[PDB]
Amino acid sequence: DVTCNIKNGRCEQFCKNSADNKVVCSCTEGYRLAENQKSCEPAVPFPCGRVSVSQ
Amino acid sequence: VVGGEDAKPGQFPWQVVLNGKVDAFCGGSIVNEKWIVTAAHCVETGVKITVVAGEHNIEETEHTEQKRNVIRIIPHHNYNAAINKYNHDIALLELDEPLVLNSYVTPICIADKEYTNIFLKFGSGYVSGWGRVFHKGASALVLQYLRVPLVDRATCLRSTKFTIYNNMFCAGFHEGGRDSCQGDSGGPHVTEVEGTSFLTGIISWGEECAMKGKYGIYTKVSRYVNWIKEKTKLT
Ligand SMILES: Cc1ncn(-c2ccc(C(=O)N[C@@H]3[C@H]4CC[C@@H]3N(c3ncc(Cl)c5c(N)noc35)C4)c(Cl)c2)n1
Ligand code: NA
Repeated sequence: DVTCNIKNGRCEQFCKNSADNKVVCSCTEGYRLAENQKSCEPAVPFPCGRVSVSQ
Repeated sequence: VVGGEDAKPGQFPWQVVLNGKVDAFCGGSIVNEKWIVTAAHCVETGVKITVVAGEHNIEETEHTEQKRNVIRIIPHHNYNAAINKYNHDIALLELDEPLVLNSYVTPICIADKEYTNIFLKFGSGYVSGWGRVFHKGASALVLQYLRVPLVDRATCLRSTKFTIYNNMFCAGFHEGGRDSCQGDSGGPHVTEVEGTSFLTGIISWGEECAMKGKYGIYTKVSRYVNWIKEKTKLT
């Protein structure tokens, strides 16, 4: 029950199906794949698509 | 934008405004520090264009604004205004000097072709701009934004006499009262993915803003991702 078509493989941004019924997550430019293997963390001062000013 | 709300400062930090003989004639989105993506019909005449990033209230000189001159215009290679002003309606603007990225001046993310299309399929995006706030009404002063749902293809085809190709999508409301409008063209349609916004469309056109039974027409960005990434690559 771990595939990119089910809840995006639990990947925050992108998912790729990999060997042995596993997935490999990934992120857009300016983010790094986090230690939990799913989340995307900023890797630059002003990553794309993020609201940083207090709302 | 008709039926929208005022953005807060820095809520859409990828938004830009295009100014010329009239102000706020179109919008755009920041791809990176040197490149803006917009609609090709906004920039067909090749007249001088000023881009303003970090804008909020277009009638108040504030401190986050970064004004830049456009040094080159790259309409998509398949755009041909002599045949159809709104097909392949996308263009890239090169800035004279780089933007300084900050909390008010931030690029929009652009996924690959497959994921940009998946994100459009989520069915709900945000549009923003300084376009008219009523059909044939005044332009906005404070940036406006609006969440618009994706409309099914058959419903949109019946809503207009003009042809809608597969590189375009429709979004908006059956009841009307909420839509993009003149002056918003070229701006962003974005989809929020776990707190990160991705560019899913370019605001293109419509016939009567926010009229019941009419919808806003948008360019699908997924078809142009590879070209954006190639043309705007800085490394
Ligand atoms: C062959 C073809 N395909 C599209 N065509 C077309 C035909 C007519 C119009 C047109 O005159 N639309 C009017 C004119 C003032 C208000 C309407 N308008 C709009 N511009 C931009 C936008 Cl984003 C909108 C919108 N969502 N509703 O109306 C809009 C500009 C437009 Cl923008 C495009 N013609
Ligand atoms: Na201002």
